[PDB]
Amino acid sequence: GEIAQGLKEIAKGLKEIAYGLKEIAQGLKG
Amino acid sequence: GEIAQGLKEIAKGLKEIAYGLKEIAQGLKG
Amino acid sequence: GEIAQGLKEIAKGLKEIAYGLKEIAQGLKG
Amino acid sequence: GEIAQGLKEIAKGLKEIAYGLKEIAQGLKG
Amino acid sequence: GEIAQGLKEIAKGLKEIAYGLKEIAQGLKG
Amino acid sequence: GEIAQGLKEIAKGLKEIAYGLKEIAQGLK
Repeated sequence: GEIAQGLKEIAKGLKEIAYGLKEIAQGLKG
Repeated sequence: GEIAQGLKEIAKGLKEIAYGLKEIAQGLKG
Repeated sequence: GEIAQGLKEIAKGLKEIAYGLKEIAQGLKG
Repeated sequence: GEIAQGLKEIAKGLKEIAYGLKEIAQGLKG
Repeated sequence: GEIAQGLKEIAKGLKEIAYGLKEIAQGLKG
Repeated sequence: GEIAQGLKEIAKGLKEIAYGLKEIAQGLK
């Protein structure tokens, strides 16, 4: 139920964090 | 329920973090 | 519940991290 | 309990990331 | 549980990222 | 389950990022 939904939203947030960190690493290369 | 609510609040915090990381990447590229 | 309270405390800390990341982004833009 | 512990460790990692980004931004302005 | 294990693996990865960012900061300052 | 699998895949991606950041750091120093 909403526990599984809460964990799926956490996973989505972590995926978006990962993608921001990728963008940061790209920016630091040039 | 309050476990689900706490998990969704964490997810909200993670998504806010992802927004800040993306903005940092934007700032590195510009 | 103590677990729900702990999860809300985590969420509070994450939101504080988010604000600091937005500060870093603002400083990179000027 | 184990899920909350994982989330607290994630929050610690994100706090460390934010510190490293602030130090990077200072170094890029220097 | 495997969800807690995945969250702890993400925390380890985030801490590794934090160390690389700090090394980048140190390299810009030195 | 699918949540655990997705989290493990995120963790794999974070290791890739860490190793890009290592390359950057060593290129400065």
